[PDB]
Amino acid sequence: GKVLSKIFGNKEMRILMLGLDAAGKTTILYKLKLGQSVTTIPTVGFNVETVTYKNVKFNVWDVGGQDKIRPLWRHYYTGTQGLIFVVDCADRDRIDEARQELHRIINDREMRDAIILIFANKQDLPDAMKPHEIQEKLGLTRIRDRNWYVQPSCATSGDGLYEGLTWLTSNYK
Ligand SMILES: Nc1nc2c(ncn2[C@@H]2O[C@H](COP(=O)(O)OP(=O)(O)O)[C@@H](O)[C@H]2O)c(=O)[nH]1
Ligand SMILES: [N+]
Repeated sequence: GKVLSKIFGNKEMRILMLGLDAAGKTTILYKLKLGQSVTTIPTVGFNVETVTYKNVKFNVWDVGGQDKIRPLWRHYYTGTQGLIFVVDCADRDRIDEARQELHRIINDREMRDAIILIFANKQDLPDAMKPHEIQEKLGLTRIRDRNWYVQPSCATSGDGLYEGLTWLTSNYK
């Protein structure tokens, strides 16, 4: 509200918020009070949520699906200026799949200039990977071509969310 109003203002931005299922995307939106959305289903089993806030638009969907739906993802790339990629830091077994999904998205032709915010989510859970190991595990340390940042978060209690969004808004072009 007053916080979102100060961070976003009347700024115009097109943002994707992606991550594997269970990473914490729905919780992040509920915590920011972005309770309403519009669902589109471009093919059975592929659900997209779109949230508008003033001159901001988010598109949100789970990655990690069937390979055959990957062509449909690029319908959402044109004009996208910010990618928010949400990672469950307690799920050590799927970090390599999250790495491969991320690099698949940012290597698309139409995604060459989006900056990358990582939410390193679920920092409160037993033996969650820390921001600095997430940097290495997601292969970010080797990305020299663009600006990126890893924000530790606990989406259930709201920690790190406003800090992450302040990075994104201050760095987007
Ligand atoms: N402990 C903990 N659980 C979280 C956190 N964020 C999300 N969750 C839980 O993880 C599950 C998946 O979250 P959800 O928002 O549905 O993920 P989505 O599938 O990406 O939308 C739910 O049970 C959330 O409450 C967090 O930071 N800490
Ligand atoms: N979700």
